[PDB]
Amino acid sequence: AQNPNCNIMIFHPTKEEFNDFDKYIAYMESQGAHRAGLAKIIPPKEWKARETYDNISEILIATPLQQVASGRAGVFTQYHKKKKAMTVGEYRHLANSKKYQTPPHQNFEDLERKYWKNRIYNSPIYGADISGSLFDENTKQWNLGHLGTIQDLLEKECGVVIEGVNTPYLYFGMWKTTFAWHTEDMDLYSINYLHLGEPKTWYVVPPEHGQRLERLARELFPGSSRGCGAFLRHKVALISPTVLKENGIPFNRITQEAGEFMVTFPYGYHAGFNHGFNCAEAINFATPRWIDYGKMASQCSCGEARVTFSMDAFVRILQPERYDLWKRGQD
Ligand SMILES: O=C(O)CNC(=O)C(=O)O
Ligand SMILES: [Mg+2]
Ligand code: NI
Ligand SMILES: [Zn+2]
Repeated sequence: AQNPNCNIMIFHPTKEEFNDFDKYIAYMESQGAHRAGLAKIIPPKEWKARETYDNISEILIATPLQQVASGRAGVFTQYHKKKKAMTVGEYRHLANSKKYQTPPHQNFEDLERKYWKNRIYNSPIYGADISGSLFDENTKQWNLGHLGTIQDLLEKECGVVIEGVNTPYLYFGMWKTTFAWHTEDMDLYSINYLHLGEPKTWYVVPPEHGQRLERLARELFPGSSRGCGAFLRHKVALISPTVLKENGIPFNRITQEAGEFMVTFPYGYHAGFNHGFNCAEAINFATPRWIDYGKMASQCSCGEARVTFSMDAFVRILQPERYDLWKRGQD
């Protein structure tokens, strides 16, 4: 078995190897990359997502989210308070202000220490889930707005034709902005490209150990657990690496820098934070190996997680028994 310790792998495709996305994902899995839950892909040196970022300040963040924490430093929830719209130019200025800017630090490790020590005492503002793309239409390789769609994969593998579309989202982050412990909708893959700015640190649990994280989460968030049998779908819970180590949960960590892709694999729980002002783009995708994960994915039926138009069809076709009760939560 390849990569038995489930380490995060880093790949350096040639420009030749960068032409066929599906084939490269299948290559990575042949080397065991999926066992980690997360992989880094460094694009060939000849490749670019676009010519410059010089004109992005006029993108609108229509609903910036202020991420308010409750709990203790290593075990907390966050709630998202909606703020008034602002442009990317306004947001970047806010991120760079004395109140919100990255503090002085020695290196990534010192900054990670400061994050876990101090996150709960601040409420950074996150521009999340903004439909759009920053890839130039002329970028032909690994353009996240030109991937084959999940609906087309399900059609190719299973023969069923369904409604729905699949488009990318932009994320504008600042120091301490946080993504809570989650897997993707329907335990899909995700791919994330860091277009610009400061790094993003990721934590990940190997898919084969995801249930260990869920069991810990039920112990640490016991009222949330009683309210919903898949409460990590709410994307509100944080657990520090110290806490994970104290409870024996297998995990890994890695820092993504501007110009790098990350791929998350089906049922790979992940969480993380941003080091300072940045802009990432991400989208879900599928392969044939995903299908069985999609059939087994947990669902939130309490009604909090409230998810896309396209997820309907996935649940309807892959999880017909659940369909009924899931859509009671969604309506
Ligand atoms: O970048 C972020 O804030 C969150 N992204 C993801 O969870 C992802 O790409 O799967
Ligand atoms: Mg603009
Ligand atoms: Ni994700
Ligand atoms: Zn729920």
